[PDB]
Amino acid sequence: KPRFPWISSGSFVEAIVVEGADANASVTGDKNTAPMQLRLTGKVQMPNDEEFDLTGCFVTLEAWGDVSSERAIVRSRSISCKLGDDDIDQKIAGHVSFMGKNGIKGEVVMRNGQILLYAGGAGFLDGIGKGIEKASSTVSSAAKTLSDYYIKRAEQYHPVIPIGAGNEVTLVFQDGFQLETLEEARAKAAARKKQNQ
Amino acid sequence: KPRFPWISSGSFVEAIVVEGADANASVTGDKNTAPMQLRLTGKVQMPNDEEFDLTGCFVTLEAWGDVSSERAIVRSRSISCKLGDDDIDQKIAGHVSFMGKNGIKGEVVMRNGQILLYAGGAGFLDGIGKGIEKASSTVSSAAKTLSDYYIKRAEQYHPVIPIGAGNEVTLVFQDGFQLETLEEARAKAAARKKQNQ
Amino acid sequence: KPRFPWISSGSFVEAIVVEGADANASVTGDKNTAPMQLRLTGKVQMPNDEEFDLTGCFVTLEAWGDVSSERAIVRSRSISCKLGDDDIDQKIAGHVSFMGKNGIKGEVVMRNGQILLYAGGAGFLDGIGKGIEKASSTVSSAAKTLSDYYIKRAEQYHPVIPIGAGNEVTLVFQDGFQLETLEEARAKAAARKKQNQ
Amino acid sequence: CAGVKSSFDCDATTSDTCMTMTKANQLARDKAAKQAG
Amino acid sequence: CAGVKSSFDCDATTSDTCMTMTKANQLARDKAAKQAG
Amino acid sequence: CAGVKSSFDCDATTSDTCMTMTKANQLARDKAAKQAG
Amino acid sequence: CAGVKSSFDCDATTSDTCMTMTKANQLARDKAAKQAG
Amino acid sequence: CAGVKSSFDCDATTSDTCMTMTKANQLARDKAAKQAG
Repeated sequence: KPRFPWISSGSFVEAIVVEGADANASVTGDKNTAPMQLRLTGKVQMPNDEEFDLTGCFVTLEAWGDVSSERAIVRSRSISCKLGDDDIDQKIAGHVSFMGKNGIKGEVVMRNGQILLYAGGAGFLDGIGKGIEKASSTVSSAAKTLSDYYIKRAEQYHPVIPIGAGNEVTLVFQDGFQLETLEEARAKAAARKKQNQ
Repeated sequence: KPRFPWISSGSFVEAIVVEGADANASVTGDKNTAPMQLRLTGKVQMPNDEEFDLTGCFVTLEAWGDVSSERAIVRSRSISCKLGDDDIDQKIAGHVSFMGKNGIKGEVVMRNGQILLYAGGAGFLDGIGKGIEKASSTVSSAAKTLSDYYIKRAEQYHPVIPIGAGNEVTLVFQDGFQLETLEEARAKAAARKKQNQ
Repeated sequence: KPRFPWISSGSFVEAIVVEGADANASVTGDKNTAPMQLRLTGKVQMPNDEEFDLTGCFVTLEAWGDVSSERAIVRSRSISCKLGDDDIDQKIAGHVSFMGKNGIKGEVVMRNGQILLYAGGAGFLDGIGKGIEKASSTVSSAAKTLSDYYIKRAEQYHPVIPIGAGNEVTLVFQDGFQLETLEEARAKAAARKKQNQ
Repeated sequence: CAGVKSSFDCDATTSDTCMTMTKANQLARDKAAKQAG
Repeated sequence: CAGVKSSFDCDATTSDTCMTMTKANQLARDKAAKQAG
Repeated sequence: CAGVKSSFDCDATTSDTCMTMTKANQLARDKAAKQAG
Repeated sequence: CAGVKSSFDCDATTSDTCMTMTKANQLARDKAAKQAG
Repeated sequence: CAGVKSSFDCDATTSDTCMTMTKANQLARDKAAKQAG
């Protein structure tokens, strides 16, 4: 048998967030992702009460945000380990759960307050201005220009969900895979390239 | 006969939700799914009072939401088991029932309240503003701009159905299939690739 | 074994910002980047509590800005070292973290205040002018022209996030790679070009 | 209103006790044991 | 308002204590040790 | 306002002391020495 | 109104007692036994 | 105004003393000499 077993799909391991990020919870955030790698702190827990020790390994991820569920959806990029003189660096498909639910829970922050306040006041000035220009015997232009400018500047901001670097989460290996050292990977490659016809 | 019997269609097994999610009960939610894997806690119950023990196995799923029925529609992705030195990782077609009905029952949550309240107040200010600009001898612009901005920001949110990680459900194998260990799968593959003409 | 080990993905090293910049936190800033190279001040910390000493090495980067998260997103360009008579100059994929979160935290600065104030006053003059032109028996043109000019001049400015040259950050090697001296690189090249068929 | 029946008859829903994934796994492990007693 | 439930039931969130990456690595190292005691 | 949380929780930022590039290089050199003491 | 008959004549409907799938299976098992007595 | 911070923190700028190109070359020559003393 090889050094490492077959990690079954749905196996989960407790971990600690080492690098956080602001998730960019915008409609276009799924393509604009940020790295939020973490570190494995417990034994991989697998089906039928069987567990493997992959502790101290680093797992690199990328995350975006969601404002409806108010959570950071995180996609696992890779896992790396340095065990003995054995180097592991493998791309894995998985995700992150926080308190038993998909994604990590955080608040939604918007830094648009000042510009939004300015736009509001600019057109409040506009409405008073119109109700002063309304005066017939039997400020509006500047307010409108400033309102347009400030609304344009405020729509640049998008909400973000900040995730710290001290939270405990769970990494889930959604698809089953085989752990492999870089040496094992090269052995598989060179043999494949040999084409023993 | 092989190690495992033929699991007949419609066979169901009691299970416990291990990982939950917010289901994204939007009109586009059927394509934006979330992982909500669970764990088998009882004997597969099959037709004619026959039962098989597949306990501790992990079942990975993906779920979306429905606001009319107010339920999380869950699609089974895979099942994995670690029995003896035998590894099982198989894609299965099935679904999840809660209290005898298709899908899991939960509430519908919307985090749009504050932005919707702001839009409302912005145009209430607009209507008073129009009924002040109405004054002839025998705030409206700012309110309109803020209303447009806040309505645009509020339409970003979509409702979600949160499912916890401590509920008992039932997994239904809608299509009959054969359980297979990874070893059995490789034996079937290599033999097929051999092409014994 | 070669001189240098395999730096696993997700490995991070403490560093000091040597050259800062203003990040150009505009919607088009991702293509208009600025150099913000730094210097490594600690041991590369790698998976499973293993560490390598690459101190005094220079890391050249390029950075843009983000106003939603209010941070400078920095992309690693290259790493260079002068160890013994050995020269290292390698392109690396990585990023920078500040206090455990992706990117470097700074304020957002806008030098548009004076021109924005001028536009405002120009059209305030316009509104009074309209409410003076409103006078029937039973300045507006100049203000409008100046408002147009000053709004056009003010939209030229975009916000920036200034990063100083005395802050401590962390460099993360997102993708695993092999350190190589220029001599080793040439040895690999000449051998490849030889094409030992 | 809606003009049809407004509510269901089950009057039953799931819960959310912030249970961790490991806690849920342990709870499921203990459930099955009692059932297979 | 929104017309549906406004809040979640978990009432739980993460934190942000300005923890450095090295501090987080050390904290994770110490956690695992106690767990594998 | 914005209708969501207005501020972060870290309350931490970098600085700008007009430090020259050579001064920054020297500061980094001295930092590493103390750390590797 | 609608202008045709408004109601059916059966006046019969199903029920929903939050019965679990296992409970329903057991109920069906017991029904058939009595019928085949 | 602008609605964000209006000023930088360095508060430092270059100068313009109408220095001729030859004067600048001589100044640079003299600087380096003192530094390499």
